[PDB]
Amino acid sequence: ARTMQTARKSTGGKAPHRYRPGTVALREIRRYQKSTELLIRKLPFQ
Amino acid sequence: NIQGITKPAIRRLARRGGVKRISGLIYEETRGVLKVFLENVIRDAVTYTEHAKRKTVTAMDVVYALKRQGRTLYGFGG
Repeated sequence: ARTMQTARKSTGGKAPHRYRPGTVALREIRRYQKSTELLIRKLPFQ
Repeated sequence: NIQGITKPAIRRLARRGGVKRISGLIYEETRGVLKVFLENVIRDAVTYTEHAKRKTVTAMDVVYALKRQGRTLYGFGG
């Protein structure tokens, strides 16, 4: 085999999930623009 | 009292308006604008109650004060 190669040795063969900032904000925009429920609390306002 | 509208309430009002990013000083500035707005409306509302000789401000007085303030509102009377 290559153990007998004395010159010109043949070397061929051997060796949680986070959302991006701004996404939840936009989703909140979509959520409250569809609804009409009051946003400010009732008792602190009173 | 005035601090009863803070943190998420000022955030929720922004989302319905379409705001994405809110600076820290918006919350204090929002309270001041709401304070002046309420002072103006309640003043004209109280004025009608003073003329009507009543100790109770009715829903009409709020509506009529808003009508004079150019803030016509439907739903709470004729």
